[PDB]
Parts: sequence; C-alpha cells; structure tokens
Amino acid sequence: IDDIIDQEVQHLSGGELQRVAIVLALGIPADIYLIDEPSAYLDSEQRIICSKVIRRFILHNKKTAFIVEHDFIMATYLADKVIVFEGIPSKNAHARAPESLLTGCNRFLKNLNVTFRRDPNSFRPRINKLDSQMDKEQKSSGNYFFLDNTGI
Amino acid sequence: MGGIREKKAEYFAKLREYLEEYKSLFVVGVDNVSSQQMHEVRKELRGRAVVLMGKNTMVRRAIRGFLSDLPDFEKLLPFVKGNVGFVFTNEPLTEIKNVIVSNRVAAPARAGAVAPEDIWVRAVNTGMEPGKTSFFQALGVPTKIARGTIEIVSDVKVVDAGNKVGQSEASLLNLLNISPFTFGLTVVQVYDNGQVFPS
Amino acid sequence: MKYIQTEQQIEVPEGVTVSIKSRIVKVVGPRGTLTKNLKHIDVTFTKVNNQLIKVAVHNGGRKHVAALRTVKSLVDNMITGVTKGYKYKMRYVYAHFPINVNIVEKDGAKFIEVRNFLGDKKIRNVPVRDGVTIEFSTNVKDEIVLSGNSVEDVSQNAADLQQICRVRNKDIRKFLDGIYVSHKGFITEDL
Amino acid sequence: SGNGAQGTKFRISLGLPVGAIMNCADNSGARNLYIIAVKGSGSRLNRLPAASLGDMVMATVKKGKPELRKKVMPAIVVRQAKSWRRRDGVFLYFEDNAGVIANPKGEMKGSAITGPVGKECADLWPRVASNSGVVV
RNA sequence: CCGGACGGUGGCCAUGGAAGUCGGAAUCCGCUAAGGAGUGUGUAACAACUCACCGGCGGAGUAACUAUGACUCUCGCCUCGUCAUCUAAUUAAGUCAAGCGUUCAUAGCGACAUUGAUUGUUCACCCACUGAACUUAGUACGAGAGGAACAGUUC
Repeated sequence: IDDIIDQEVQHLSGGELQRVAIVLALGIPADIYLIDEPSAYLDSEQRIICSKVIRRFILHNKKTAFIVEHDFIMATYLADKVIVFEGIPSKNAHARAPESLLTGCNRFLKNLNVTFRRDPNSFRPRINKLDSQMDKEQKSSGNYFFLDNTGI
Repeated sequence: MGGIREKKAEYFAKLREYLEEYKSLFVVGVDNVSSQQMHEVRKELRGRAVVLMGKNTMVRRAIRGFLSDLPDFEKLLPFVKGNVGFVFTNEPLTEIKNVIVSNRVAAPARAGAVAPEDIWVRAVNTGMEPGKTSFFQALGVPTKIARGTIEIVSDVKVVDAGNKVGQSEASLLNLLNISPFTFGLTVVQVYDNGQVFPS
Repeated sequence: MKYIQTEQQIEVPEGVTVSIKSRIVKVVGPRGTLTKNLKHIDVTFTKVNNQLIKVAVHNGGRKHVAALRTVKSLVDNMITGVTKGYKYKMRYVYAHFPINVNIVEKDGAKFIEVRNFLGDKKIRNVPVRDGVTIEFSTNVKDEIVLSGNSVEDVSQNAADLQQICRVRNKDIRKFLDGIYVSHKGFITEDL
Repeated sequence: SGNGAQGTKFRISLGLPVGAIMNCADNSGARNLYIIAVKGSGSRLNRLPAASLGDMVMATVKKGKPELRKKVMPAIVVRQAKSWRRRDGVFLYFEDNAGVIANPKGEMKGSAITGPVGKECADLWPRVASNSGVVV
C-alpha cells in the first residue's frame, strides 16, 4: 500500500481495492459492523486473510458482525449463526432468523442437494453425486458437511 | 562556598546607604525573564545607576526610612512579591518604566503558568506530515489533514488572560513555534519624594 | 529519647462535625459519613473549637510519635472525603488485544469484569466495594473512574483492578498491557 | 509420539519393549526394526520402556540395505500383536509387530506401507495415513 | 517543595573528533543576590537533563625437508593404549574493590589480601527418554533473527 498510497482510486485495481475496503469498515468503532460479500475479486490467500480478520477483531472487541458470503469456507470460519435466504431470484425472497451453524448449514445445503461428506486426509468437503447409497444414507442422517465433530 | 558570611548586617549595611544615595527606588520582578535577558536589561540600568540585594534583607526599607524622615509602617501594604529587586537610580520615574516595561526580551510561554494576555493560534498549514493530529484537537485547537499536511482549521483563543496554560497546551504551542510575550523587570512599585506609585 | 509532648492539628470545616469516644472517630458531612477505629494507637484527641481538634502523644519514642502524624492524616482524609470526596481514574493499556471492561451483577453483586485481557481466555472479575461507584468515562477512551467518600476504599478498589491485570511469562517492560491508575483526585470540581 | 504428531493418543497396551524387533513395513529397503527407545516414555527403576500402536520409537535396522544398517533412526509402530482395547469396547490384535522408518517430524522415509495399519496410528501421523491401504 | 544556574569562552595543550563532564596540569577574571575553566546523566562531537549555590516559599650426535635414524661415537606400568571391527551405545559459602565485562567496579563476574551398553565397581563414559503435547500462536515483542503466557484439552 505504501506504493498505492500516492495512486488514485480511479487508477487502482480490483482485488487490491477490496482488501482496503474491508479494512476501512473495521477502521472505525461501531457496536455493529456490516459487511457485504467480502470474497469478490479475491484469490485464495486474500480471502483467508479476511476470514482471520473478521473473526479475531469481533472476538476481541466483543462487537457483532454480519457478513454476507458465497464462499462456503469463509462463512464457516467467521460465524456462529446463519441466516439462509430462499425463494426465487429476481422475483421474491425470504429471510430467516439466525440459527446455529449445524442447523443453518443443513438447510442451505439441502436446497443445493450436494453433500460434502468429508475427506479424511484433507478434512475438506468431499462432494457427493446425486442418487447414491452412501449419499442416500446421509440424507437420512441430515449431514451435509463434516468437521472434527462427533457424527456418523 | 564555606560557612563564612554570607553576610548578615554587613550587606544590609551596604544596602542602607544605597536607598539613601539615590532619589528614586523601584520594587521590580525578575521571575519571568531569562538572564541573558535580565543581565542585558540590567546592563542598561547600570550605566545610568544600579541595583542591589535582598530577601527579607530587602524589607528593611524601614531602617533606611528610620535614618531619614520618609516612610515606615506607613506604606499602603508593603508591595513586595515573589522574586523582588530594588533599583536605585537618578532616573525619574516615568522614563524608568518606559525603558524597562517597553523593551522586554522575547520568550515563549510555559506550562502551568498563568497566561498574562490572550493566547491565539492562527489558521494555516503547520507544514507537518501526518501523525498525531489528535494532540492538537485535545487542546481545543481544531485541525484536520488537508493536502497531506496538518492544518489548523481556524483562529480561536486557546487560553484567556488570567487562566493557566495547561502542560499539554504549552508543549504543543512550542512545537508550532508560536510564542509571544514580553519578559523583563516587571515594575511593581515606585518611591520618590514621600510618594507611593502602584503599577 | 522520649519527647514529652508532640501534637498535631486537625482543622475542621464548615459542613462537618467529628465525634470521638474511646478512639472511635465519626466524621459526618455533606457527602454522607465515615467512621474509623483508632484504638490500636494511643493518642489523645482534644477539642479546641468546632473548627479545631488537636491530637497529642505524651512521653513518646520515635515510633510512637511517627504514628501521630499518620493519625492526623488518616482523619484529615476522612474529613476531606466527606466534603470533596475522592475520585480515582484509571486507563486501559494494551498493544493489540482491546481490553473490554463491564459491570456485571450476580446476587446484588457488582463486579468489574475484564474480558479479553491480552487475548486471555480467562474472564477476570474484581468486586466493587461498598461506598464506591464506577463510571466508564464518556468522552475518553478506555478510562474507568472510581469515586466515593473513602480514599481507602476507592484506592484499594482501584488497585484490585490494576492487579487483576498483571502479565505473566512475558517481558513485563515490553508487554505493558494493563489498567493503570492515572489520576488521583477529588469529586467536587474547581478543587 | 511428540513432534509432528497432531492429535493426542488414548492409552493402549504396551506391546513392544526395548530389544523387540518388528517387521519393517515400508519400501525403504529395511527388512526389520530393532527398538532401542520409546519417545515420551517415563521412568521407573527396572522398567523397560515399551512402545505401542502409533508410538514413535528409536530403532536400528538389523536386516536390510547396508546404507540403512549400523545407525539409529526414528520409526513408528503401525501394527501390534499384543492385544489392546479401544473405547468401543474391543480387544483386537494384528498378526505381526511392525512399524515404518520415519523422521523426527514424522515423515515416512518410504512411499508405501505394506499390510494393514491400525487406525490409532493413521489418526496420529498424517504421512502414514497417506501411504496406508487397508486401515484397521 | 519550587525560580533563578549567567558573560570573558567552546580556558590551555594534548586535538582523529573532546566546547565543563574519557585525558595531562592549571582554578582565574567579570557578573551580580548566587552562579565550579565544572558535581553526576554526556548525541561522535554543543546541546538537552541535572547539582553546588543564590534565592520564592648405557648416553649423545647425524637431517642436499619436519620427524625418524642406514651410519659414527662411549661404558603392558601409564591404559579405559591408538585403528579398525561387532553395537542405537562397548573399562567386554564471605567481606575490601584493583580488575574483567568494548561505555560502566557489583547486571553477570571478580586479583590481591582477609573472616540399556562397558566395567565388581562407587565413579566415570556414551546410547535413548522425558513434565510433556495440543490449540493460545507463528501472534503479542522484534529491522529480522526468533519467539511467549494466563484460559481450555489429552496424556
């Protein structure tokens, strides 16, 4: 940014501008902070820097934050509750009250119908194909994702 | 440096003859003024006629008075203040004040000192780069960053006459390079010929 | 060598009456009232006039006499606390981890609750003493303010808080995190 | 255990005291491993230190490529034989004692592991997971 | 408790640079109440602090190289040996303060002086282990190099 310092914002770049904006919101004190889609224009390292940012400050400062996101992993790290939206795009929509991470994730992922079993090595979501026995078994359990938690 | 006088009654004795030698006797305030400034001020006086010593050894104008017939006792309330001298002179009263009071030596204010007159800070660019602008704001000097420099928004009075200047207030003003008062021998009184003049 | 008498003055001001029997002091003024027990010492209090009270020690040693001034002072600060009152200010200090300080209550409680101290996974609590009130100063950043009639209770309540935030296992000159006492004064202003 | 062991390990019956020789079950060139020390083991007069499943030992290679013989290196126990008991209530045992040569951090020297591998070891040493076929 | 702490001048020689403050002696002058050619803190080097001192308040020689010694001349202790080989492994309190500590006597130190193999092995010498691990955290501090803990968890 030292080099960016003199540069104009019109002259600037996309991803660089994004990290700067997220930081700026955090720049000032507020009871509640609101961020909308921080993942845009950012690559892997860049987003994950952001994930650490929101979680750490909020925890520390004891303030609240709402973050909108498309990225699965970013939501998981930062949040404690989730709101899922449904309906049909460009027509109508609906919002829900906040619900626990497990609860909210099942609802959202149920709309998609892709399960992300777990990869034992990576601990990564592993996608599950449609009509299946293993995937079918999960549908009866209610587990879209897995983590270092108890569960079948 | 050793114990030997450090005189008592001896320096008083020189001082005795000094009020009596000269017509005009001044009660004067060094406290504020630096000593290149005092010592220079005194250089002026010294050619004309000279200044001498005391504590309470000064207050003993009474003995001098007792020798002659002039005051006691009788004076209004003995005006002496912290940091007082006596100026014995040929020089008439009115002129002595114009030398001393008009020609004071520059100098900057001080922290915890009572301001003698109104203090203002001007608007314009300080010329200083971004940093702790906040310190200025704390005093009640508005500042904001314009053109990547710290600038003072407006002229305003930081402190009034008769109010003390805060420790933060003083330091920040010195960095600005803003000073402004006149230091010297603050005249606190005159005797001439049976008559008492206050400031 | 034993000094035959040494005495002290405790000056009394317009709004207060102080009453002493055995060596039990009751000072009562505009701000409420304070009482302290001086039996552990051996001095003789004597009234001269509604605005004056003396304390004296007869035939005392160094150490006895030394305790006589400290009696004067002790009863002075009872008198001033009942007039001007006492206000200690403290400020939070941290390099990274913002120290979050609240006031909670479990069972008529009042505690000063310190979260996040250096990231610290433990939640610190210091109980508010009686006779002492706590305001988080508006207009100032991370300043807590303890006030009341008893310098001793304000001062100690203050030190309880600062000491609950000592750092361990770090260079305490680099890791200066804490809540330090920053200003000792009075409740009534101008003075 | 120790370095590079992400995870804790629930106690399991000690199978292999010092002096024990297990099969080398990698493709490193080593034929066996002779246990001379268990890491993280404690002290009691007269007790042999003794390893178990997913313990890191210190071994020498008694049988194997000469470039591996005559020296001490880290290994990890992968199969037991002394029966032990899991928290699901089961008493289980392998047919052989066997471990794999490894580095202090916990990286396999070899690239395969031949035979099965108990889960408690797999769970303990990721690069062991990688190279394992049938687990448990 | 606080104000004042000043001119000759940054004395003089040594001086790389030493303007009071590593150093060699010498201690003056004017000032004025009193202000040391300068107590200690000194940026290299002034400052900038300060303080004193006025004040407000049986033994040897020998060398076209070291060593050895063809030649001339004269009457298993040390040892657990060294190299291999077999082992993962192998006997198979305090005072004084001159000094150091680059600047400083005492942070840290202080002269003088003074009040499982191998073995009977003990021992000794290796080979290994480990209060530890995990997150706290590669964090706070640090130009980096590097590097914490309190909380919670499992042994």
